[PDB]
Amino acid sequence: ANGKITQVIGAVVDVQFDGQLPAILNALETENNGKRLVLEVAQHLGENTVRTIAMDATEGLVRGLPVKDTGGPIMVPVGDATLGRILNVVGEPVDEGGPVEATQTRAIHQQAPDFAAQATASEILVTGIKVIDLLAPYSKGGKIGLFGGAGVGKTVLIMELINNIAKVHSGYSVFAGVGERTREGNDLYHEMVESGVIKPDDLSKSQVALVYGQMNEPPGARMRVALTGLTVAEQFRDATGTDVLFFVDNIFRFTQAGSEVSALLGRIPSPTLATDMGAMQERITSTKNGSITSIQAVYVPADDLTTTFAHLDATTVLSRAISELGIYPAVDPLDSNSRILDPAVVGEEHYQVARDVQGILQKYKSLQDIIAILGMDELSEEDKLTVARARKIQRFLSQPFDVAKVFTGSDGVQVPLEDTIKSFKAVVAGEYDHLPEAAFYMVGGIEDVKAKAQRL
Amino acid sequence: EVAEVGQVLSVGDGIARVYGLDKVQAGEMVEFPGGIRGMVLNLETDNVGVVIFGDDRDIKEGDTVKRTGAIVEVPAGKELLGRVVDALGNPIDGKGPLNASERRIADVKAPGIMPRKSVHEPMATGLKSVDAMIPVGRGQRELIIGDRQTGKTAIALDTILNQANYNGREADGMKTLHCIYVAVGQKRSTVAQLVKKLEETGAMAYTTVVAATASDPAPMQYLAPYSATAMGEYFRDNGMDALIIYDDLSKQAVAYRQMSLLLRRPPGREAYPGDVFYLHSRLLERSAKLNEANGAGSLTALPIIETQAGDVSAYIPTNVISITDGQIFLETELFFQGIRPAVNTGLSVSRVGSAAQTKAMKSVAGPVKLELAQYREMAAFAQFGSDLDAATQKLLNRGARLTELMKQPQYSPLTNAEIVIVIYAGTKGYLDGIPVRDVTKWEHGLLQYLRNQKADLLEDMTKNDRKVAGELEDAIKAALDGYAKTYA
Repeated sequence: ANGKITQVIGAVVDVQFDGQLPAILNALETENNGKRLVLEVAQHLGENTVRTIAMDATEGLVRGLPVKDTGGPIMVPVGDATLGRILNVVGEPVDEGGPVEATQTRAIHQQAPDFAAQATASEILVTGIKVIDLLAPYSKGGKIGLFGGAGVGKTVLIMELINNIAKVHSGYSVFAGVGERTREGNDLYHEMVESGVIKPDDLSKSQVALVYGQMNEPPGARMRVALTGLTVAEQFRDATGTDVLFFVDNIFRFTQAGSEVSALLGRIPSPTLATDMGAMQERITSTKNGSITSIQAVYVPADDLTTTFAHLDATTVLSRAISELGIYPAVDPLDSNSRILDPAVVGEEHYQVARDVQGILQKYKSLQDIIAILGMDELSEEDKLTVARARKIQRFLSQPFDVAKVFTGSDGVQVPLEDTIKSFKAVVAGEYDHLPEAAFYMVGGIEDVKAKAQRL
Repeated sequence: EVAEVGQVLSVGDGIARVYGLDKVQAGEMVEFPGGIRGMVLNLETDNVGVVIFGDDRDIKEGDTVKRTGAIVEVPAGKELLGRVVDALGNPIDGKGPLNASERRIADVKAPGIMPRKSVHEPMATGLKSVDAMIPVGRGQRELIIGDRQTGKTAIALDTILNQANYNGREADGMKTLHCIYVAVGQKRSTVAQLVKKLEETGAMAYTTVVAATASDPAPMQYLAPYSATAMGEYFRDNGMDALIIYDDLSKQAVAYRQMSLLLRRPPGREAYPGDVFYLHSRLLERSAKLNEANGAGSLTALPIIETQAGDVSAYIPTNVISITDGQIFLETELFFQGIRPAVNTGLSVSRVGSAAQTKAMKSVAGPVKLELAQYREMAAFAQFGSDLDAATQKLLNRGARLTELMKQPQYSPLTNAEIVIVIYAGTKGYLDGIPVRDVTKWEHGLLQYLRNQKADLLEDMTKNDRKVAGELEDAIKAALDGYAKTYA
C-alpha cells in the first residue's frame, strides 16, 4: 500500500510505491522528525515512482521513510470554525489560537462550476459604497483589482468591503495572504481586530477567515495557499447560498511561487503578470447558489515609487491626490472603471447618471488651473454652476465607514443602490444647489445631506 | 559499513558524490577524513551529493565520509562579540578558542505572525540623509543597493560605529545594539581593513564579524548569512537588540547558483536556482521585532545588493526589493559628483517611516525627502537654460544648500539631537545668506559650537524626547542665533 522516499532535492521529493500509484495532485504524508510533512504529487516518473513538491521544509528527511497516500488532494478545515482564524496552506492554525474544531473538510483542488447552474447575464454586487456602486460597480463572479500605495486607506477599504458584504448581503469573506511580508501580515491582523471584522472573544461572529502563506514559506506552500483560501470561500457560498468575497494579496506572488516550483521541476525559463490568475479563474464565478467575487490587491515589484485592464472586470484606483483633499475613501472617480458600467447590465438610469457625474468632474478638472490662478469670477456663468455641482459631487462621493468608527467616533453607513442613483441624479439635475457644500461631506444618501443641512 | 558511513565516488569544485550513507538526513553535517566538514544537499537513489565547507583538493575518491547525526549548526552568544569567525563559527582572528555556551541551527524558519510587534524604535545610522529621510527602525529590514564604489559598505560601517554613542547604557532606557557584519565574497584584505577600523575605534567590543571571503569556497559564502543570522537571533530571542549586515547578498546568490548547477539541479531565471527568491526571503524574514510576551528583543537587517550600471530592474535586485521594508539606493552619478552619501531621494524609501524616528526628528524631517527630490528635478530642468522665475530660483538656492547639508564624510556620524538641529537650520532658512561653497564649513563650526557651548541642550533632547515646538524650538533658535554671531 505505502511508498518510501527514494530522493530529496530541496523541495523536490521522490517517492517509490508498491501498490496503487497516487494520482496527480494527491496529498501524501510522511514524518519528518516527529512532525508530519505533506507532499503534493506532480509527476509520474516510471519505475513505480512519483515526483512531489513539499509543503514545508525537507531538511531532516531520510531515504527509506514510509509515505502514506491519503487518497485525495490536500484537505483543509472549512465552515464557521475558520472565521477569525489564520490557517496555513494545509489548514493548520498559525495564530496560536488552539485547534480548528471543524466538522467538515474540503479538497483545495476542485473542478470548475459547469455551464448548468451558472447565473445567466452579468449582475451588480452592491457594496453600499457610493463611489464604487455608481462609477465603477463590482460584478458578481468578477475579477476586481484594488490599486493603491501606502497612506491612501487601502486596508480600511478592504475591511469595509468585508464588513459591508457581511452586513448588507449576509455573506462571508476570505483573505489570502500570499508570499508577502510577515511584519505586514501581523499589522493586518491587529488592524482587523481593532475595527471588529475579527472578534477574538467571539470568533464565529467574525466577518472574515484568514489564510497566510507568507515570504518565510517554501515555494510549494506559497503556490497552493491561495487555493486553500478559495476552498474556504467556496464552502461559505455552497452552505449558505450567499455572495462571498475572496481577497488575494497578491497574484504576482501566486505566479512567482508557481514559477519557482516549475523551475525546480526542471522547466526551461523564457502587464498581465500582475493580474492573470491560473485555472483558479474558472472557480471565481456567479451561480444560482451564490457567488465568489475576487478582490485582488494589485502588486508588482514597484516598491521604489507609488495602466489599463488585463484580466479584470473592474478597478478601484486609490489616489494620494484625492486623499489629500479630505475625500475618504480616496477613490479616483475618473480612473476607476467597470465592464458592467453599461446600460444593458445596470439599466439606463444608472448608466446615464454615472456618465453625467463623470462629465461634470472631468469639466471641473479642466477648469482647475483657472480657479487656482484666477478667481471664480473668471469663469462664465454656465461653467461657474457646474463647478458648484462638481464640488458638491466630490464631497458626496466621500462616505464614513463602520471600520473607521474606532478612530474617528463617527458612525459608518451603507447606502442602498437606488438611494445612490436617485441622490446623485437629483444633484446632477440641480434640485439641491441651495444646500451648502459641507452638507454633502461625509454622509450617506441625500436624506443625510438634508439632515446635515438643517443642523448647520 | 553503508548506513552510517559512505565512500567518495567523485570530488571537485567544492562538491562530492558519496556512495552509501543510507540513514543520512537532508541538510546533515558530515565529516571527511582530515577534519573537513560538509553538508548533504542531494539525497539520490544511488548516491549522496555533498557541498564541502573546507578545502576539497585534499579529498580523494575512496575516502571515508562519516555522519555527525546533526543538521548544520553554529555557536552563538556574547562570547562571539569581539571575535572574527568563518561561516561555521570557527575563529579566524588568532585569539584562541571561542568557548561558547550555546549552539544554534544556521538555516531555520522565521518567527510567525503572533510573536511580532510593530517596529517603533530608532536604529540610528548616524547619517543625516538616512536617519531623516529613510529612517531605519529596530526589527526592520532596509536594503542598501547600488553599483560598486557607491559607498554601500561605508554606510553600513558608519552604522556600526554610531552605536558606541548609545551602547552600554543599560539603565537610561537604552538597549545595546549588538552588531553582526557578514562579509560574503570580499577580498581577505578588505575584511582585515574593516576589522582594523572596528578594533581601533573600539566598536569591535560589541561586534561579531563572519567572513566568507572570495578565496573561501562557495558553500561557505552560501551559508555565512544564515549562520550569522542565527548568531543575531541569540540577542533577538533573549530580550536584546541586534543589527546584521549582509555584505553582500549578490555574491551569496552567485555562490548558491554555482553549488546548485554543480549538483546538476536545473537552471531557473538568469541561470539561478528556481527558489533563489526563497534563499533571501527566508533569511530576511528572520529579522524582526518581538512583543513583550517574547522578551521584546529585535534583529534589524541591512542587506546589500550590487547592481550593474544602475539596473534596479534586474532579477536579484527585484527579489530583495520585494522582501525588505524599503531601500536606500546609492547612485553612481551622485557619488561621482561628491554628493555622499549618494542617496537617490526619489527611489529610496523606508516603509516604516516616522515610526522609526524620535519625536524631535519626526517634527522637522517630514518634508525633506520630497523637497530634495523636487530640487534635483528642478536643477536638471535648469540645465536647459530657459527662464527661471524668482520662485524657482528660491527653491534652487534652498535645495542646493540642503544638498550640501546632507553631505557627510566617513566615520563622522552625528547624534539624533545634532541631526535635528542641522535639519531645522536648513529647512528654516538659516543658510540662505551663506554661499553654497561654505555650507559644510558652516555646518562643521555649528557642530563644534553645539558640542562645546550647548551640550546641555543636546543631552536634554536625547533623554527628554519632544517635538521641536514651543520651548525646545526657542532653545534651538537661540542656539542657531548664537552660532550665527560667531560666524559673522
